[PDB]
Amino acid sequence: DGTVDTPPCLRLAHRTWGSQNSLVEMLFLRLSLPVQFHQHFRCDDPEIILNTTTYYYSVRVFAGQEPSCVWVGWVTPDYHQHDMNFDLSKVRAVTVTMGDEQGNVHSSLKCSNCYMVWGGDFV
Amino acid sequence: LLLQTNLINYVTSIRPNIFVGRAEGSTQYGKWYFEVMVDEVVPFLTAQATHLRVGWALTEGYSPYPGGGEGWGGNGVGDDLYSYGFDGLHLWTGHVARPVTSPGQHLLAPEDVVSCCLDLSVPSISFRINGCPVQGVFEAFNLDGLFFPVVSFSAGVKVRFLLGGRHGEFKFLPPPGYAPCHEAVLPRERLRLEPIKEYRREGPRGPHLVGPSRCLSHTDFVPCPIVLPPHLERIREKLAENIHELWALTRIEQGWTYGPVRDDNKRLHPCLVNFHSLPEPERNYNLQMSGETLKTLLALGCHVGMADEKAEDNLKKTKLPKTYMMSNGYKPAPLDLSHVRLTPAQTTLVDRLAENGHNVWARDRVAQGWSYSAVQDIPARRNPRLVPYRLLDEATKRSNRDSLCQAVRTLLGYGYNIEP
Amino acid sequence: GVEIETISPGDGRTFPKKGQTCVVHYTGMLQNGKKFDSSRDRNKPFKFRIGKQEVIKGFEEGAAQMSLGQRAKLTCTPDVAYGATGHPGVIPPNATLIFDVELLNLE
Amino acid sequence: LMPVSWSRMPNHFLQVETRRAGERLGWAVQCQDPLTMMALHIPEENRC
Repeated sequence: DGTVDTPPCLRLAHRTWGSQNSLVEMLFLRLSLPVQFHQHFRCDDPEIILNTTTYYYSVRVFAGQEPSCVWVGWVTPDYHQHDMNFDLSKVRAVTVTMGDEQGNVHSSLKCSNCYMVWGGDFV
Repeated sequence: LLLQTNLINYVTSIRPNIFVGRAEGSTQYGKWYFEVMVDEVVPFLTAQATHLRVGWALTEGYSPYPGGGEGWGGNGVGDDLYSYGFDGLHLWTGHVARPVTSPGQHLLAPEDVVSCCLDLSVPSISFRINGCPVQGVFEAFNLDGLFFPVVSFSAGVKVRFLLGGRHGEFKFLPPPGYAPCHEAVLPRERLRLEPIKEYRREGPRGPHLVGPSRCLSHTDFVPCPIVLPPHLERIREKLAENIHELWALTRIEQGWTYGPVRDDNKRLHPCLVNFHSLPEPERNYNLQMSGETLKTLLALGCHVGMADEKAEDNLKKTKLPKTYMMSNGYKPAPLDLSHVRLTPAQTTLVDRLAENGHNVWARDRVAQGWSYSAVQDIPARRNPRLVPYRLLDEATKRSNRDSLCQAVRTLLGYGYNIEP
Repeated sequence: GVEIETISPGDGRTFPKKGQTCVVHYTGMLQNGKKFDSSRDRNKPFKFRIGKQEVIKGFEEGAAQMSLGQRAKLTCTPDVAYGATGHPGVIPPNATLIFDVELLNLE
Repeated sequence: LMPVSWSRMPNHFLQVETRRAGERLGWAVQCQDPLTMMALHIPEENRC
């Protein structure tokens, strides 16, 4: 439940972290609802909060969990990498560039199927 | 908020058996080329537009399935992060169209020839259609796996492959640095056309079901590679004189004689008299090839010991008849190994040595700046055996094997035993 | 806001003139890509007269900007069609439309 | 992310005719009969 001190929140606790067949491998948590970026780009006070288009969510890594083995961020639906040896080098990323007939470039777009950070890059 | 229904078309994907990838130990080129000529496309057979794209794809990631999938459906080349598509006027990658600026841009009409410029050194894919290049390229993609050409088509499409001059005929000249695509065929398998990751295969009796295909890995193309005891130090030149005498018997059996020059067309052998009659670079070569195959013989775990030097010395040479003596009249006398029979443990160990020796040789050849092709281009650094040993065909695999079977039983005829 | 990007070129010389009929084997989408309409599913070459404003403004302005047998991709802006309210039940308010047409015959 | 899931085979497939024609024309491939299906969308996940 969400309190006056705490937002509405949901956790993930391991059942069998002791003995008797404690299974552990790198699991991937996605939420259930997407956010949608607007069709065209732009190119508290009640004024600013009713006009703002920028949003915040939050995770908190508990004690006893290493941020070295925690990855937090964003994922688009066409992502199906299920591996236990995942590091940030193992992320698909394709850079598309286009130019004129002169060869001078016009744009350099990078599509990735994953937009995350490393928690080990802060602690 | 609700569900939507629609009729859509089926897509498939086809490829040749041309899996090019790069790594640290790279026996491959890394810059290729091929052409596709389209000659018969109905634009609208169905209610939906006739799907037809051409590009490149990875092995381990691109898995097109005949229904469903990512997007609205009919997903094929460029429909995720594992392949990169072109249709005539869009760059398909990551399931999004990208509008291009091509001169005279249109779809893949009939009587059109498209080309795919590929680079593995820099991550780069380019295209030209009917000789005319496109104004857009791909960059910075991953390199964990191999690459093969893909064309995804809907129904109502007839198209032909232009792979290389032995199979197709290139309607345009490749840009300099781009090998014709019929060169990366492996020696074990001929060129063939196939679908990808399939499960149904229509059989005689009726529709066969197959399991998952076993893909060649990324690093299946990199080859692989101490002190020496004094009891093997003296026998090293003994087998070296045995090897040259066995070579000159092999030379004289086909028609090489002892000549001052080395002419194979005239059948001349300057090492046809004796091992001491071999020149000092060949005399040093016979010893350094002896020390290499012995330091690796202990390295695999085969224990060696010295015993029965009397019965080894009591074994005479192989009998050389008047037909065995060459035109010089000096027939070499190698050590007789008719008494020694090789074990299946030794028949296992004789393959592991020739696997190492061939792959450590190509390791020196890969350091020499050489890469594989099916054709043999010596100034263009192509040797048709520049693969690891299990990728080598059986003929050259047997050829180094019968080469190394000579040194085993003569060293067993020298009294030395081999543990497994 | 009538952007015509070609898909396949036609005759290049034959254009529809006013007071005349056309036959278009069209189909449309939205910017999300959801296919709200077609014509081939109904198996009927859709016909209309130019100039008399039977179709929306972004359609017939795209129509005379084509050649006979050409295949074009149109992009009709919100202000040119179904601007404030949109169609009831089908097209939402302030929606940009994306078309795929083909002039079959008759200028 | 579960690793596998049960899907359904279709009842017909594309009839593909692959054949190399000529040592200079190369390898030909064609198909003529069309085969279609119905598809749901689940628009929140874009997975048909």
